[PDB]
Amino acid sequence: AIADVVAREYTIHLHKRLHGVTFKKRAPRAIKEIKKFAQKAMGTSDVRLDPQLNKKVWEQGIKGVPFRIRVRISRRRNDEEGAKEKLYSYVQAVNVKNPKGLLTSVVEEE
RNA sequence: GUGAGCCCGGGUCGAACGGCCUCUAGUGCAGAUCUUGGUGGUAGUAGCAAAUACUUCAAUGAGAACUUGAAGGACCGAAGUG
Repeated sequence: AIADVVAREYTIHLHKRLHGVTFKKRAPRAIKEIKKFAQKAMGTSDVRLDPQLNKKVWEQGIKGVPFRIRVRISRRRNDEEGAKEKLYSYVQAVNVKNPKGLLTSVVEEE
């Protein structure tokens, strides 16, 4: 029912995934948890993160990751020849007033 | 053949060698914490933990944590990691 090319906006609760993590590993673990979240959400093992998303994660240093973050995940087609996976996800940070109080929402294709 | 050993078959190989009687010796090894060389178990084991710390995209390439550019985060802190 859902096409291969599709974009949705999610709220990721990184606080419960980084609870108790070593301080020098909290932000790389946040990067890996975002990749794991995207793989679980879209079924794609190939996940690419926007550099502004990386800046948002690293905004307050190595141990100052935000508790919540609003992201847009876009499942797109891998058009390159000889690609192992036909689909991949691209994750971007979303400019919102407050990441709290938001539901998962389908981004309009237009 | 009591024995130290001797002889033959089969396989491998490529240029010399043996029996008998005498002559001759640097002539017979399991040890010497023996000498030289080679090889095991240990064992895919002990370990690869000082010097705060890495992350994202793109490129290159058969292959990229430890190549490069950009984007971030840090450290030396002028008796410096200049």
